[PDB]
Amino acid sequence: MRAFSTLDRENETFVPSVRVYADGETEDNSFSLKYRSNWTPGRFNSTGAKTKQWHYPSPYSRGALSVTSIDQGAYKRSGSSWGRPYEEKAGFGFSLDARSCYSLFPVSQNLTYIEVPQNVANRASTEVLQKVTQGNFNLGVALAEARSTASQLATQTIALVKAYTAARRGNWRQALRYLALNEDRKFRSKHVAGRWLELQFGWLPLMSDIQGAYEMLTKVHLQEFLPMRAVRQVGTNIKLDGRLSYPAANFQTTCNISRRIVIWFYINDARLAWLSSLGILNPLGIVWEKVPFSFVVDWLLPVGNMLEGLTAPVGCSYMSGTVTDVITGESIISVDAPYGWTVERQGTAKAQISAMHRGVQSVWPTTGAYVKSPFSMVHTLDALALIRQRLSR
Amino acid sequence: QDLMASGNTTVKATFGKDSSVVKWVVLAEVLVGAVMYMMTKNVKFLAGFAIISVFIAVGMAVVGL
Amino acid sequence: QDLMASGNTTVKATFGKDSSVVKWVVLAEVLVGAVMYMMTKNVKFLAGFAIISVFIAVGMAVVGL
Amino acid sequence: QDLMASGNTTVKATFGKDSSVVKWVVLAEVLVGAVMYMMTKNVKFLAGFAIISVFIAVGMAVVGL
Amino acid sequence: QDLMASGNTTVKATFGKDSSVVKWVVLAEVLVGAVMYMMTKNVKFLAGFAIISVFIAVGMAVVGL
Amino acid sequence: QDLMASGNTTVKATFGKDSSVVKWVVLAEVLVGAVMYMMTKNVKFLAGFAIISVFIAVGMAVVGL
Amino acid sequence: QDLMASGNTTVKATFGKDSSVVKWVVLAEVLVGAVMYMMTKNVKFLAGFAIISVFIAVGMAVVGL
Amino acid sequence: QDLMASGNTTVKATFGKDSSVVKWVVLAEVLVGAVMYMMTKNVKFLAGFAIISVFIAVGMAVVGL
Amino acid sequence: QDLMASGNTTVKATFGKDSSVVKWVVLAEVLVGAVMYMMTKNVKFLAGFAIISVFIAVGMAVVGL
Ligand SMILES: CCOP(=O)(O)OC[C@H](O)CO
Ligand SMILES: CCOP(=O)(O)OC[C@H](O)CO
Ligand SMILES: CCOP(=O)(O)OC[C@H](O)CO
Ligand SMILES: CCOP(=O)(O)OC[C@H](O)CO
Ligand SMILES: CCOP(=O)(O)OC[C@H](O)CO
Ligand SMILES: CCOP(=O)(O)OC[C@H](O)CO
Ligand SMILES: CCOP(=O)(O)OC[C@H](O)CO
Ligand SMILES: CCOP(=O)(O)OC[C@H](O)CO
Repeated sequence: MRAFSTLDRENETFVPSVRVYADGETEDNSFSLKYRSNWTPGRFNSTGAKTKQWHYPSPYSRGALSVTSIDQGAYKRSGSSWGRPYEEKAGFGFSLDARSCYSLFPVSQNLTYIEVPQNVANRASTEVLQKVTQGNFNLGVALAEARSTASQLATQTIALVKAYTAARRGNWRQALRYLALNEDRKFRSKHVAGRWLELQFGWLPLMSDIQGAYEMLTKVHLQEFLPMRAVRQVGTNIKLDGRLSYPAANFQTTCNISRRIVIWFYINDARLAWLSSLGILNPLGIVWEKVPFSFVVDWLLPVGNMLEGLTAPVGCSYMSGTVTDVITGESIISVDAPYGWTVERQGTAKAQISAMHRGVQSVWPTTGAYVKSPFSMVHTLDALALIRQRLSR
Repeated sequence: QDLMASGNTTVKATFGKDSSVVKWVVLAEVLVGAVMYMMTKNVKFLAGFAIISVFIAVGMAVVGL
Repeated sequence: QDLMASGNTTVKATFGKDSSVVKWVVLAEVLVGAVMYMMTKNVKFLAGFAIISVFIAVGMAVVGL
Repeated sequence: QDLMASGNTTVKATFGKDSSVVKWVVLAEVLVGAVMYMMTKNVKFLAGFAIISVFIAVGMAVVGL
Repeated sequence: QDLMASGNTTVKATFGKDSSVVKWVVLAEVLVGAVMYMMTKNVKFLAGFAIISVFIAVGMAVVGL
Repeated sequence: QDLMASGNTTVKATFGKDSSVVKWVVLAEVLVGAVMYMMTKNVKFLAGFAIISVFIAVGMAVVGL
Repeated sequence: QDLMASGNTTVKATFGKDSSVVKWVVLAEVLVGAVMYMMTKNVKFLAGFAIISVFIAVGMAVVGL
Repeated sequence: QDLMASGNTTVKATFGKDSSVVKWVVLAEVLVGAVMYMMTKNVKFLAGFAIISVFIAVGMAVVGL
Repeated sequence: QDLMASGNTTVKATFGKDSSVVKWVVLAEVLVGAVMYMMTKNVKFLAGFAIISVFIAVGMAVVGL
């Protein structure tokens, strides 16, 4: 878009126318132318449906046909024749009307429909789909609070999985720094099951923090609306000749037709409802005395399944996309021348154009498209390498 | 509640002064007024070269949305 | 008791002067009036450029809620 | 939304100046004016030698895209 | 209410003195009154070189908006 | 409890704008309007080339889920 | 779920521009227009040799899948 | 799948240039044209001896399979 | 397949040069041209004694099977 005026004014030029021458012377014257200097059509103000989840867009268009000088141338121258014246211145002047300077452009009178070539609309649709499936979009309002509380689960597992494997090897000096403790405390037991029962309070607050965020994802975050926005502007230059227207013147003229396809969609899948109805055990209601040491691996069954589900591509469903149609260019006549014348410064004429229109229909394949989840954070991918190499393999 | 017959401004951009209606009504006169010199051959169908822009102006700016 | 056919003010905002009915009845004349120069080509369909605002006033201001 | 009556530039290239309509309306004068010397035989139908290019320049210049 | 047939000042600028009607009614006499010397050849059609400015003044200044 | 007649978004994707209903209602006009020139042969069934996109917009955008 | 009325691209290849519908509508005018010279014999049915390609373009390019 | 309205090339060889349609439309003019000298007896229906090959060329060569 | 409108050579032997059509068109002029000396009594209807063999040759030799 550029600067353009809407006030309809007229100018009188003498010939311153132328111257013348024749021578010286021358013257013448111248023328114134117223003649008319510019023209502006009527203001088209439309509305749309307003629900309780997302506001539907409304059609809107303006456009302006401004003409400059006449360148115126011277033529014438011368021559014448017648014668014366023538011367141268441148115326013979021969003025032109501003309401008929769009003959050199493929634009209708309403300044809305723009004839797009086959080598422009086809390339604009492939560059958007290649970024959604591969993972290249912008986050939304609900995606900010969803990914903030979801990354805290995989982060706390770093100090828990690495500390669980250290007990089976015989290196107790590494598990003290991960459990927020001190290395200036000796142990009393000698067995592998008695050393873990000594520092029981060192992992009690870490257990309540897992259920504090897991119950809010499978019951609140997975039962709302997650909007996503994709921005991709495509603009090419078209030079035509004409044867023438017115015147014759043749116116010889130039124009730049731009298009920014914005498609709004949300996450919609049938297999995501199975992970939202699963439960989790409570460490406060289970006595850790009779339970043996081999229980941490069996407890990570509902937690480990969530880390592997947030990395697989999940399909999405579109709603109503907007196709912007903005054209920019000039036309020099160378116116034528015438015749013769011468121276141258020779009688010339310069005219400008600036239209804007947003489409209603969207482009989306009916056969589905695997969209990568935005939960592919660096801190979340480190938890998968600690399970399939030590806790499973 | 409000009304539901409008809210889109679709018929305004289709049937109006700045639409395609003024282009289909200007060729209908020359299609028959310029070929009636065979039977009639007179000066009669010459008053329609100025009433096109006048009738479309007083019939469109009646309400104005 | 009172009546139950009204009390919503829905038909008044839909079928009235300040609605969308006045726009669909103002362009229906030029749709067949500016294109009939091919068959008849006469000055006859010109009495409709004044009866639009008259017929809408002698029917809407009859009751007026 | 936008309109659907135009956007193709098809009727403009058919009924215009740089088309084929100007070639069919120019031979209609000599087809009936140069043969009516049998009944009338008077210089009367000779005013059409210059009004052909004028009538096409006053109607097409109204819009002209 | 008021009237709806005017309020645009469009027909006054088209069919008036400071328009284009005065130019099309001044060359129609020389088109035939200056070439009819072949059949008639008599000084008769000379009273029209003064009634042009008189007929346009006794008809336009009747109402005057 | 809640309702059980919906919760699937199946009828919305079948009878809507971005479905297949808009493609079957657009070819029915040219199938019978472009072949009735044998008996009628007149300009009458030409006011339907703009009401197709209007009728689909004044009915689908009423509720909108 | 999705829709089930389409997904085959069958009606598009049958009722379209690159099919057989454009051939059955181009020879229907000459079947009745070139034979009515026995009773009427007038220059009237000549505006149909240009509206064939226009009507097929303003109806097929409405949705376009 | 494909289309089923064609694939036989039957209507093309029946209603075309190299068929029998060009013969039934060339004798219909002289059937009423050379016998209307009873009541009328005027040079009128004479411009149709050249529009036969012109109308068939702008009607058959439109698509051409 | 082939065409079914011909294959009999029936209309060619009935409406042609070597048939009976050339006889019914040569006596229609003397039926009204030789008796109009009562009211008119002028030398005007004499241009038809040569256009009979010309009009029958410029229409029959167009296709020629
Ligand atoms: C070319 C259009 O002709 P029309 O004005 O429809 O003809 C009507 C009468 O049958 C003869 O004027
Ligand atoms: C010049 C006005 O004419 P009208 O009175 O509208 O109609 C009379 C006849 O019906 C002409 O056809
Ligand atoms: C001898 C001349 O014959 P024509 O020129 O056919 O007729 C003359 C006028 O038509 C008289 O009215
Ligand atoms: C003399 C030039 O032609 P016009 O002025 O059309 O003639 C009128 C009368 O018919 C004279 O005979
Ligand atoms: C056609 C009339 O003959 P011209 O010699 O052209 O003019 C002479 C006068 O008109 C007297 O008739
Ligand atoms: C010049 C104006 O007068 P005219 O039209 O010549 O009429 C007078 C007599 O009829 C002589 O013919
Ligand atoms: C274009 C549709 O309007 P027309 O049918 O041409 O005219 C209206 C009346 O039916 C006069 O016949
Ligand atoms: C003269 C060429 O034929 P047309 O124009 O059909 O003739 C009509 C009247 O006979 C003219 O007076």
